[PDB]
Amino acid sequence: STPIQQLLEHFLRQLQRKDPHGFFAFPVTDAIAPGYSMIIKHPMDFGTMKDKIVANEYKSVTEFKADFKLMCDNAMTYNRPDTVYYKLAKKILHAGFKMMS
Ligand SMILES: CNc1cnn(C)c(=O)c1Cl
Repeated sequence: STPIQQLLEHFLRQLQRKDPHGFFAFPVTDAIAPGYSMIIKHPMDFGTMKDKIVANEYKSVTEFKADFKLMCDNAMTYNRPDTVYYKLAKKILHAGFKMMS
């Protein structure tokens, strides 16, 4: 692993700790979220992020942070503000960026 891959793995582990239920661990399926794929143009999740770190797809911390923000923004677009997914996405978006400094 390169220094960036080691850093991003550290950030990913710390971000996933903030989602103990694993709501963001895997891609959102159309079975759980009817018509999700039709509403959300660029889906993102922690699992996909791990696959991109392993494949060395992230060339900067800026790119990784963009994917994390995407994941949270998607949940805040699809879900209504009163839901657990929306509330967690908003919470981890701010906490995650703070953590990453
Ligand atoms: C499993 N997590 C889920 C399920 N449904 N929806 C709509 C979501 O946004 C998330 Cl993060």
